[PDB]
Amino acid sequence: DALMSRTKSSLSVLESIDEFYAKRASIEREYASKLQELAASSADIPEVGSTLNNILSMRTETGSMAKAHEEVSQQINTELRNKIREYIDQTEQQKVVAANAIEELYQKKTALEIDLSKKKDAYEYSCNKLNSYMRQTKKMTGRELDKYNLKIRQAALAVKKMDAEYRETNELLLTVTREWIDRWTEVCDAFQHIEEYRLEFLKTNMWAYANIISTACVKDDESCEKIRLTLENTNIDEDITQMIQNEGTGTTIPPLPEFNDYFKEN
Amino acid sequence: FRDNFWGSKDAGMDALMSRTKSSLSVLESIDEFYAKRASIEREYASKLQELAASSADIPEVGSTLNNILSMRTETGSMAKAHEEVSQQINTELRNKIREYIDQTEQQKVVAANAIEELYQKKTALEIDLSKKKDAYEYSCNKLNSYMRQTKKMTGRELDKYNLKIRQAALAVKKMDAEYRETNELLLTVTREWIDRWTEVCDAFQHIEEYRLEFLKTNMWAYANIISTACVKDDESCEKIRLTLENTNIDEDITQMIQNEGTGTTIPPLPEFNDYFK
Repeated sequence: DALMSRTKSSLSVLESIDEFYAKRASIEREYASKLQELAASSADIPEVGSTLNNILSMRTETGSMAKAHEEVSQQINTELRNKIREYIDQTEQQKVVAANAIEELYQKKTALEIDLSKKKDAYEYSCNKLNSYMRQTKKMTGRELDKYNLKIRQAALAVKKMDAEYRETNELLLTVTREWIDRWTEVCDAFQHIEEYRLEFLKTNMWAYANIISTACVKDDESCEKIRLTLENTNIDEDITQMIQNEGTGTTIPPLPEFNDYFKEN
Repeated sequence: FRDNFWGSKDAGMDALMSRTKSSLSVLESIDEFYAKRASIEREYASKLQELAASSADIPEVGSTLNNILSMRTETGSMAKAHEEVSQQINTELRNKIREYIDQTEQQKVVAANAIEELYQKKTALEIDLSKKKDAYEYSCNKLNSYMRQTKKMTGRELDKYNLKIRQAALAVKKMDAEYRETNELLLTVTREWIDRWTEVCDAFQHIEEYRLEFLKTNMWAYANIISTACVKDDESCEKIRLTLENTNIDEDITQMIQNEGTGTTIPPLPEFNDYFK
C-alpha cells in the first residue's frame, strides 16, 4: 500500500500551480505593463510647443499632456511593485521545500525498513512449510510403516525452532510498523498544516493582488480628476485679451488721407 | 475689443492670417495626440484578452479555483474596459475634432469674404493717388521756376509774361481734377475699408471665443472617456476581492487519499492450528 504517492503528488501540485501564479504575475507586466509604461511616457513627453499664446488654454493642454505622464508613472509602479511580490511566491515555492524535504526523507528511511522486514517475514513463512510436511508424516502414520515416528521427532524439533524464528520476526515487524502507524500520523498532520496554510498564502497573496492594481486605478483616475480641475480654471474673455497683447499689431486707427495744399512751404 | 489689429497696411491681415493657420495647427496637433493614445490603449486590450482568454488546465480545483480564475477573468475586463477607451477615442473624440476642423474653415471664408477686394482697391488708389501727387508737385516746381526766375530777373524788361499764365492753368488743372479728387475717391474707400476690416476682426474674435470653449468641452470629454475605464477597472477589483471572501478552508475536504480502514493490526498469527491439532 505505497499510497505516499498521493500525499507526495500533492507536493507536485503545490509547485506546478505556484509556478502559474508566478508565471502570470511575471507575464502580466511584460505582456501588459511593458506597453503603457513604455509607450505612454517614452513615445510621449516631447518639447513640441503647444503654440497657444493663451497662458490659460495652454495650461489645460499641458495639463492633459502632464496627466498622461502622471498616469504612466503609476503603471510603472505596478510593474515594479508587482514584480516585487512574485518574489514572495519563491519565499513559498522554495520555503515550502524547507517544510517538506525535512520530514519527508526522515520519514522515508523508516518507510522502507518495514518493506524488507515484512519481506523477511514473508520469507520466513517456512514455519508453515515444515508444518505442512509435519502433518503429512502424522497423516501417513495411520498405516504404521513402523518407524516414521523418528522422522516425526525431527519435524517436531524442526517446527519448534522455525516458529521461534517466526515469532521473533513477527514481534520485531510488529513494533517496526507499530512505530510507523504512530509516525505516519505525523506526516498526515504536518501535510494538512502546510497544505492548509498554502491556501492562506494563496488567498492573502491574491487579495494583495487587486489591492496592487486598485491603487493603480485610483491613481490615474485621481489624475483624470486633475485634467478636469485644470479645465475649469479657464476663463476665455481674459484669454484672448492676454493673447491679443502678443499678436497685437496696432491700436490707433489708420488716419485718413488729407488734401495737401500749395502754401505748405511758401 | 479686437479693434486693435490695424497696424500699417498688411500686418493686420497677415497677423490674422497666421493665427488661423496656427489655430488649425493646434487642433491637428490635438487630433493626432488622440491617434497616438488610441493605438496604445488598443495594444493594451489586445494583450489582455489574449492573456485572460489563454486559459489552461492545471491541477487546481475547488474553492481556491474560484480566486485564481477570478484573476484570469478580470484581465479580460481590463481589455474590454480599455478597448472601449480607444474605441471612444477614434470614433467620438478624433472624428469630432475633424468636425470643428471643417466647420470652421468653411466659416473662416464667410467671415472675411471681400477683404482682398477692398484691400487691393485701397492699394490701387494709394499708389494712384501717389502718382497724382507726384505730378502735382512736379507741376508746381515748374511754376515756381517761372515765378522765381521772374523774382530775381524782375520785370525790368519787355517780354511777354504768358509763360506763367500758360502754366498757371496747368497747376490748377493737375491739382484740382487729379489730386483733390482721387484723394477723395481714396477717402470713401478708406472709410469703408475701416468699416469692413472692423467687422472682420469682430468676426474672427467670435470664432476664437468658440475654439477655446470647444477645446475645453472636447478635452472634458477626453478626461471622462478615461474615467470610464478607471471606475470599470476599480469595480472589477472588488469582484476579485468579493471572490476571495468566498473562500473557506474546506477544499481539503476534496480528498483523494485512500485510507480510513487501512493500517490494520498486523500481528500475523499462522499458529497452524487451523485443522492440525
